[PDB]
Amino acid sequence: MRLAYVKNHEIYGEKLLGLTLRERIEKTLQRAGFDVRFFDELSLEEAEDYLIILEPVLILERDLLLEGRKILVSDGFTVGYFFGGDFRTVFDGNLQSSIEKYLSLNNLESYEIWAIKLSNDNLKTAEKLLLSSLIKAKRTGLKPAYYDGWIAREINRKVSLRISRLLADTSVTPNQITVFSFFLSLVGSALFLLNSYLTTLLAGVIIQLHSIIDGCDGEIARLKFMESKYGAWLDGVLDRYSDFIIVFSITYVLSASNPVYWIIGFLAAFASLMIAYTGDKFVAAYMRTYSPEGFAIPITRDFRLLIIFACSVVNLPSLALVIIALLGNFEALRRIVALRS
Amino acid sequence: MRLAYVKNHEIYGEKLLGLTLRERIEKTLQRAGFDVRFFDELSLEEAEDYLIILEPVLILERDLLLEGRKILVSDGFTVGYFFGGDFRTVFDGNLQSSIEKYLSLNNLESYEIWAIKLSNDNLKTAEKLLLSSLIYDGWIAREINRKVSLRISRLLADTSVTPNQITVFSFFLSLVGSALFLLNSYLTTLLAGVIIQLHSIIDGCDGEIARLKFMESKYGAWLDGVLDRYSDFIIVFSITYVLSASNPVYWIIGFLAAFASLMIAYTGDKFVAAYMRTYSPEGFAIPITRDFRLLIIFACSVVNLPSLALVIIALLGNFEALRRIVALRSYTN
Ligand SMILES: Nc1ccn([C@@H]2O[C@H](COP(=O)(O)OP(=O)(O)O)[C@@H](O)[C@H]2O)c(=O)n1
Ligand SMILES: Nc1ccn([C@@H]2O[C@H](COP(=O)(O)OP(=O)(O)O)[C@@H](O)[C@H]2O)c(=O)n1
Ligand SMILES: [Ca+2]
Ligand SMILES: [Ca+2]
Ligand SMILES: [Ca+2]
Ligand SMILES: [Ca+2]
Repeated sequence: MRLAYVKNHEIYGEKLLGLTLRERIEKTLQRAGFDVRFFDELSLEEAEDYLIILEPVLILERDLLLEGRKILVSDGFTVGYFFGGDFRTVFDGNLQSSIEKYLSLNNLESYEIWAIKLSNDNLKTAEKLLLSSLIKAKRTGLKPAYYDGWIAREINRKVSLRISRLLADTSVTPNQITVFSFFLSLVGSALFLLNSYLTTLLAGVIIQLHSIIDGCDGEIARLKFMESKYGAWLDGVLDRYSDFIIVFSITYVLSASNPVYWIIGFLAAFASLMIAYTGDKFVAAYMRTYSPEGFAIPITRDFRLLIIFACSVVNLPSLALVIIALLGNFEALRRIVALRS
Repeated sequence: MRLAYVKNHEIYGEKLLGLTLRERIEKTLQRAGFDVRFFDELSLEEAEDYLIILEPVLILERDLLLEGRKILVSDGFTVGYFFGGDFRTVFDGNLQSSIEKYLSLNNLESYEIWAIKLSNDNLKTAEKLLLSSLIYDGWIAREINRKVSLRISRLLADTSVTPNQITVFSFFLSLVGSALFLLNSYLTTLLAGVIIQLHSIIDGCDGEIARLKFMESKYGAWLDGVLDRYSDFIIVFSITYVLSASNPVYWIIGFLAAFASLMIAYTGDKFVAAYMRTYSPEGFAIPITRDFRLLIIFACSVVNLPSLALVIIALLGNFEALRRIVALRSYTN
């Protein structure tokens, strides 16, 4: 057992995006493999190692790892103390005194973690920072199946986080958002079938809306510690259905004009699925996140749906199929070659 | 460090399916996290734990785990001894005496492992058992296809052929089958179906040879799956393209059949990605895994109805995908 001692503060009682700051630090530390102990005066229990947090803080880091005794720091400011089990041999019943003693007996290195020390004034700042930590990127500490693409990170996340902020105060669950996001893709697909510029235009808009909202399910999940294995599975599986159904609807309509589009449609659908499959198969076989180091063709899902959007507003959904089919299939082949090395 | 002491025997020099029995026991124990030491007379080195194998044996178990002192047994027969580090406090330079001493000081529980004690006559028996140990397979794969592939892998074992080469070669066969479909004649459709089934069988050999010769790799596992997605797509696309000339409606059935094939694979691999365990339904599941899909294509092709295969794959495949979505709601998260 590992113990995390967190000094009580009146500000921990304030709610930030659905959860009190008290449960947030509690769950983050629990995730990190610590049994949590809130205290006013500290009585020491036996454990392998000790984490001590004296000042009120919001931890933003997601995959916190503490190996070896060190001082945890946020931008030069001490966030907490991580001592070894031998701290028991120094503790004298006074926390202030004991920390001074233990620190003098050692030379602890500083260790940077993403966190914000909390004040009565900077809670608006903490909200924005907490939201920004919800994105699938390396800076946050998350270890997903894949990281957000450029379109996702700089465009879609900007909108979805604003939506998730409003959803945080509700009882809406990630799975519900996932299903709703999937349903939106069907609305977009149905609009394509009506075969008119207006409905084609509306479809593209809704497909992009779907692309954005499909980020909210993951955001709320990470934001409220409601992540789940099934949720992760469902989120992905339905995205394959969406990609397939969207391309089918566009292909079916275009086939009325020229049957050749069946082939381009077939190739576009396959590409979309294989970009997903190559990445998820990598995770399955390597048991680590898929992430290209250098050159990669920007044809990840965030790009594919933006392309469908952009092409749809100019009434050329066929061009999106061509682009996805070409860029997508070459990217799939590229991954095969790149992984050989 | 954990040390595995294996007493030398003349039989370890014999070759079984491409590798000497000496190399096989060495590699198997290394996989299990042991440093191996072959010996005539035993001199003891310091280590966390000790594994002692006195009689010549071929280990068939794949995921051997040794936690806590035990005697390793195969059908009542002692295969080896697994002693704690405290064996150092008893060893007196004589192996027989030291083992006798340590065994009398303890009360070792027995622990069953899959293995066969080796002799000069039962090597044919060891070959069959080793081959059988190479095979989440569907019923068709396990009871039909494996029967043929193991016989092929047996011949491949004596060669320098790698798993990746078999995977790519298998992928090539699927293209030949697809090309034959495009020629639009019963004969070529019949030949196509046969090659698709041959492809299905040989697609088991890459995994067999990999496990048989300890040549498993992450990229190999990745490639094995990815190219099978390519094969499934190209086969269905090829059948659909020809059939579309008669009735364009088959484009829709083809799209649904291709999608189904890909999603049966994706749902399974995505499960592994999210749950980090093998996908395996406890009870009922619609038999439309790859071994079934390709047999259906084969069976329908010999009677010149490849269109029926698309319908069947499209129907059973999509319902199975949907079934998995609903079934997984149960015990997960
Ligand atoms: N219903 C859901 C949806 C996502 N998640 C989690 O969030 C991750 C996906 O985040 P995301 O939705 O922002 O990713 P994208 O689909 O936008 O690319 C999944 O892998 C899950 O870990 C969940 O737990 N339950
Ligand atoms: N070129 C290859 C092919 C398979 N393998 C391994 O063998 C497994 C596949 O076994 P298999 O080919 O007998 O059965 P299938 O999964 O292909 O139906 C892969 O998951 C790999 O662990 C490999 O390492 N390299
Ligand atoms: Ca999502
Ligand atoms: Ca989704
Ligand atoms: Ca294979
Ligand atoms: Ca394969």
